[PDB]
Amino acid sequence: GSSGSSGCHQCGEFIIGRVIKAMNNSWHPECFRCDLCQEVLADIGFVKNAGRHLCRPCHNREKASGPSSG
Ligand SMILES: [Zn+2]
Ligand SMILES: [Zn+2]
Repeated sequence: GSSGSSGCHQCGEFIIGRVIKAMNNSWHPECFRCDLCQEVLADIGFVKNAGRHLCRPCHNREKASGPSSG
């Protein structure tokens, strides 16, 4: 049949206690980290970009539109 209801995608292990819902999936409070700084995006939150989980800080630095804008 099936094993577990909500398991982490990062590592895979089953989450017990705190389940971080993101990218339409369950993850751990330590697994779900940024893709540029690997910062826990459980409480601080995350930002979906280019199919990657980033933190306001980074995401902002990346998305940051060039300084030269006509
Ligand atoms: Zn995990
Ligand atoms: Zn980051």
